[PDB]
Amino acid sequence: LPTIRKIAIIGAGPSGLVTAKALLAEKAFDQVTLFERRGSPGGVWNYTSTLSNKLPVPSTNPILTTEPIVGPAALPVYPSPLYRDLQTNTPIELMGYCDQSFKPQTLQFPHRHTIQEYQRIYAQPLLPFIKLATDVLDIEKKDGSWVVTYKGTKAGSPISKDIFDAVSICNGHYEVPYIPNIKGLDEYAKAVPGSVLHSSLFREPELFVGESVLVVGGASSANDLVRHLTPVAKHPIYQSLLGGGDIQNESLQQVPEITKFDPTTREIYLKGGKVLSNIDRVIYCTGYLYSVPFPSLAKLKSPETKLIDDGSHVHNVYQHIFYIPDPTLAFVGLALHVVPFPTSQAQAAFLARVWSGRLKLPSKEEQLKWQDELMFSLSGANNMYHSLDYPKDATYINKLHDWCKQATPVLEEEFPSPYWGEKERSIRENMWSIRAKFFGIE
Amino acid sequence: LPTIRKIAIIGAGPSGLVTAKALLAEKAFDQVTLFERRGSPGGVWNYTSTLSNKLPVPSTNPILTTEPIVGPAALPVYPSPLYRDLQTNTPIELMGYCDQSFKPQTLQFPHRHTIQEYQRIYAQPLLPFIKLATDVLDIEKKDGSWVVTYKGTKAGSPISKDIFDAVSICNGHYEVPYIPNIKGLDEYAKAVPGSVLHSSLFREPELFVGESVLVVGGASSANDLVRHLTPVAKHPIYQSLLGGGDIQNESLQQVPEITKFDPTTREIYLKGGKVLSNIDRVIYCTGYLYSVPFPSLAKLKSPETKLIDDGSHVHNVYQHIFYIPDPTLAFVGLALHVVPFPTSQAQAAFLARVWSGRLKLPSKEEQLKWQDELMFSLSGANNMYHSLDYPKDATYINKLHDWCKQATPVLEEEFPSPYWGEKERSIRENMWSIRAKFFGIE
Ligand SMILES: Cc1cc2nc3c(=O)[nH]c(=O)nc-3n(C[C@H](O)[C@H](O)[C@H](O)COP(=O)(O)OP(=O)(O)OC[C@H]3O[C@@H](n4cnc5c(N)ncnc54)[C@H](O)[C@@H]3O)c2cc1C
Ligand SMILES: Cc1cc2nc3c(=O)[nH]c(=O)nc-3n(C[C@H](O)[C@H](O)[C@H](O)COP(=O)(O)OP(=O)(O)OC[C@H]3O[C@@H](n4cnc5c(N)ncnc54)[C@H](O)[C@@H]3O)c2cc1C
Repeated sequence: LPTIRKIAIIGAGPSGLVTAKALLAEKAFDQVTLFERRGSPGGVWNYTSTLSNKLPVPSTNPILTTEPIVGPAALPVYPSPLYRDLQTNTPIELMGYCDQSFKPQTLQFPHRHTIQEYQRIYAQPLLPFIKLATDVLDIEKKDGSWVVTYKGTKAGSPISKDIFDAVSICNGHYEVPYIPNIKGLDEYAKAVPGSVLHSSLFREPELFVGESVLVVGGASSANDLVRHLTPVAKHPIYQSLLGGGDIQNESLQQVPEITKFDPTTREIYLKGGKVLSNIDRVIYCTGYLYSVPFPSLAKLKSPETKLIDDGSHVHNVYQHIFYIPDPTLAFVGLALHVVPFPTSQAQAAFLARVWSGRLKLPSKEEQLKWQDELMFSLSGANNMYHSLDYPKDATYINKLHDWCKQATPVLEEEFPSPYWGEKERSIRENMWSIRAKFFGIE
Repeated sequence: LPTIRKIAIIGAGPSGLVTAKALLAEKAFDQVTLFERRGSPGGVWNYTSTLSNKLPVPSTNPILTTEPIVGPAALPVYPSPLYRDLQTNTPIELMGYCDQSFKPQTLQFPHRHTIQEYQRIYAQPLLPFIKLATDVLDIEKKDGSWVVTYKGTKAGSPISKDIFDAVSICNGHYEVPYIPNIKGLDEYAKAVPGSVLHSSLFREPELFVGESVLVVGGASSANDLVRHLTPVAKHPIYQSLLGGGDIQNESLQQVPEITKFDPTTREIYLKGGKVLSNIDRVIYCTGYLYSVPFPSLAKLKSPETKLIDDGSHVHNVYQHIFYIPDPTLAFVGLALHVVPFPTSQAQAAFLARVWSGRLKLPSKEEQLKWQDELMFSLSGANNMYHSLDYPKDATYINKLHDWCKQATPVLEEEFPSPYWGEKERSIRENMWSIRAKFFGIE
């Protein structure tokens, strides 16, 4: 319904917040409303000593409903995966929006305190636009608009409904855990309640002192955990790498992928015949699954209409933003292997100018071609669908920056579009080396 | 045992941490060990979405054992009373240690994020000196030293014991809630599980939207809550002031003290015959009780030996620091109505020079006189025992600063002693006005 006036935003985290600012800066919408289940904005940057009550083991269903921790004396809490001693893996010269910088004397890879404070400051002017402690239950096109059903968080809230011209989903993709279904893991897990964990549960390393641990995974998250646990867990720390690894020291023993979990002997069978025993904790650092837990959108199975299948990615989203069949439904924040704030802002700026009619999306056929060419380059590896590892992210954010400049008419105040010059791209290229040196590792 | 070499510190919060630095700066002790039940230092500045599991209602026993939240997947969590949107009520020009300042561009009354980050930085060099996730169970003089019994926090830790020459208690006094035993409060509370709260449980104001609330108390904490709840709770907000109050608007109705709680009609009887009904939440902002939960010290009841009686204060502590009968037992952080970090540091510097023999405490008789004169000035109001409201705190911190200068010999590196000049004292005198104007209130 082209002339958009009432927009709904699902999520008040970094993505939803920059989406609101970009949208409001268009001066063309009469209503920009944000919905957030948490009592406060900032998404995951809301550190919680509280852990999830029940970790699905295994977890392969991207529809899984996030169950908050409730009590009679508190507001429902939605645990965040951030741990206590966490520090960014993204430099201050790159992370964060281009129109709000970090106070001087900030560490290059600061503690989450700094980023949580960052979000707080960024979100403040938007509090009157957000409906806090409110869970969006479903989203569907009814008649000529989108009907978003939502129940206020808090025991006894009544289910409510409101129509919108457009809807922007910024619900994040690090909530529903991904733990591959191995042989005998379910049983092994239920046998000893805290024996199997997922990165989303980690908080304080002191829990693992003296314990013999097995970290499964080889991505950044798993390597971080191996380092964090090195000074407390019993030596050596075991790590399961799909293809195995080269590190076999006294403190780190990389081993190949897992074959089976023997519940009766509690032995862990690794490919190649190697067997592990007396493992106090097994920690799955195998990431998450994308999720669109809204019945009206989840039922869509059709190749041309579906959004979610296995949770490896969100399908049918041109440029990772607009739902091809109906571009009044868009997503911001889907990007993988990027610098979240700048990339989400890049998408927001573009999204804003497209929904206010100051920019035109190419034909539906060409959008589908973009998708076709992308799928082909993935070679069956759909979980790389949204991945924009450098230089893809740089090219991408600069591509959106140049499409925005073409917006018309030119507003007196133009919501900024980030752009990565030669100096920025360089830092992004050696980002992990800059990080490694900063923390003295690798 | 004068020549002190091995010192134990109970608590790794602001008080315990500055105590460690001061102690280690004396270069006279062979062992300075800190004990902390939490997995990390910083005391209350460890924000926790987690609330206490069972709020005693009423609460009048200062011996009450703090029960952490346990689970099989996490380290035991000791909930802190800090709420989500909290900002200091102490200016950056005054709070914080004199040898570590706030980064530039910090708000004068910053968010807890800033202070939590502050503590993190301050505590880092002390991590190797702290025994984390370890609860001290008891403290007693055995033979010629102090035997501190402690059990590692974490299911299945074995009870351990270690002897020390001196022990410094910095366990804080904002844990054990104080809720006066009124007529029919226990029953009224147990009838509807979340009907009665204490400030230590507050976290997110959105919980109280639409609810009719009664804040009981008139101190700073209660006024803060009244303001925080004004934009969400049903109007008006009720506040119970011991002597009643002058504000009776549409949003705030101050009423006199509570007489009885009628459990069958759930009506709240206020002195003067006024009666309240349909009160969804009653929130006690009546502070805390001091606590010395160590059997060997709690059993002491004697006028000349006792430490705790009703929890209104810690008795027999000269200058609020040294246990008169045995000055090898000291307390830091007991001060009330002060600026915590500077005041605790002031005491630490003094404590350090007294335990290393570079300063001499006056006779036992004179110490007891100091106490006698203090008790007399309190006029039965023992809960004002440690209160050093300006200008007492200024005079006090400057008094300790001048006694420290007299230490001998002069060390190459002297642990700083804070001093409040004319400029500092002025800010401390109008502290609440400076705060009121900063937040635009009063
Ligand atoms: C362990 C960890 C470490 C990280 N470290 C970094 C780092 O160093 N640097 C970096 O750049 N990024 C880091 N990230 C990435 C992080 O995702 C981003 O910084 C940031 O979270 C971007 O968030 P967003 O708004 O897209 O999503 P964030 O209930 O995920 O999320 C969304 C918000 O929408 C809400 N929401 C979702 N669905 C609903 C619904 N149906 N109803 C109501 N509310 C809903 C959520 O509860 C939340 O408040 C890390 C993340 C993790 C988990
Ligand atoms: C709601 C609130 C707001 C505040 N706002 C401010 C403010 O704006 N400015 C300000 O200056 N102050 C403020 N304060 C005051 C605050 O007390 C101080 O900033 C700071 O906490 C000083 O702490 P400490 O080390 O003396 O105690 P903090 O388990 O209290 O405490 C002690 C530490 O010792 C540990 N411990 C105690 N007993 C044991 C044991 N037996 N075994 C093991 N560990 C033990 C504790 O668990 C903790 O980690 C506020 C406090 C509250 C509760």
